[PDB]
Amino acid sequence: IQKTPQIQVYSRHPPENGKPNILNCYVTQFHPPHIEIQMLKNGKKIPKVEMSDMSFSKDWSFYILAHTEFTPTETDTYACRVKHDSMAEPKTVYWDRDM
Amino acid sequence: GPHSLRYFVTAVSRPGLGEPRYMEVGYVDDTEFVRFDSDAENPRYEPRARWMEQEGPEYWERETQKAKGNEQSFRVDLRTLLGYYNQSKGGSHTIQVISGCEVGSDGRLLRGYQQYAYDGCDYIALNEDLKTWTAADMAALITKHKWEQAGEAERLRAYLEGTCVEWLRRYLKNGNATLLRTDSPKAHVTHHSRPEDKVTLRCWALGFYPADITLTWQLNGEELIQDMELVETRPAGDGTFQKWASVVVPLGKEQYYTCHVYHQGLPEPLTLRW
Amino acid sequence: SIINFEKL
Repeated sequence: IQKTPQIQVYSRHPPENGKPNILNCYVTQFHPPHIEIQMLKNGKKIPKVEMSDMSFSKDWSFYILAHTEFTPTETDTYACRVKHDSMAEPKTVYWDRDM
Repeated sequence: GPHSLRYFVTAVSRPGLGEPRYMEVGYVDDTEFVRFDSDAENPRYEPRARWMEQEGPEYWERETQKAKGNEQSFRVDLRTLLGYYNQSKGGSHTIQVISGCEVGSDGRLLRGYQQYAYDGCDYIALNEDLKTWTAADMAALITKHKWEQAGEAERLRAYLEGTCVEWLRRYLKNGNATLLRTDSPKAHVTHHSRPEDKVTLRCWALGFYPADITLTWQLNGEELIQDMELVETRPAGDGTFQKWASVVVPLGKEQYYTCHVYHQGLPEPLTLRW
Repeated sequence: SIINFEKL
């Protein structure tokens, strides 16, 4: 079976510019388990990215969380890019702090 | 309240690209606490919780060797399955297993599980009785016979009611301060504009534990379920969870809607208005 | 502690 990932980008706390926070990219409901996930700070790749909270749902779909510590700025734009066999080209999801 | 020890196992082949990747991830309730990744630099069982550092060298070495044993065992299973299914050696394949036990407040096993899947589909699973197996297809029937002939359900019944339950007790003991805590959620409503003089009210619940929570929007009494959008509760990177539920309402009339947060960490449920 | 698995 093959399922397309749902990608959700969000922070641990409500963003306060200049204040420390955790940016998470929760990729879910995908299959096969082969996947590449990158978190980008203004188009450039972030190094300090942790992989955690892996699990399967009732229907066996994979769930995985990518997260990093970050300090939001009014001008910096953050995003999460996912490459997976179920997609033609990599999908990029942007962090929308005004959500 | 009840508690559980679950392990998510994955074996995924990579024909041509190398050896299969094997992973074992463990959870006590909603907390990840152990992991084994064969693609790691130095494949050892690692603690994913601060409290597991209380466990010494014998534990880590014992678990590491066991993980390596399972790894080698799944490499044999992957090939075996190609045959049961008449599959070519080229494709990549995945075997998943959920294994664990839930015990109630009194300490009696509420539920024990051992279920398998191949390529995202149910393959075989131990039944409620912890004595019989349910095979999902023609191929699974072969494993079922091999397992009946081996008295595998007995072996599992022993693990589930014995070992699983004892270790869960040791874990809850070693990490009670973390595992038995309760973080009440902090909620807030965000406003959002949109076409046709409509607005998006989004109720946010943040920093709570355990993961179970209930968020509902109400039109002064009625819970608007059908006309409410919401995400699956999700981990926030530091051991807590978050969630949100939104509802689109006519502009100027937002003050007739209330959000209600239900969670075990609260004396009374929360009620919020924009 | 996770169980040691049997072959399919």
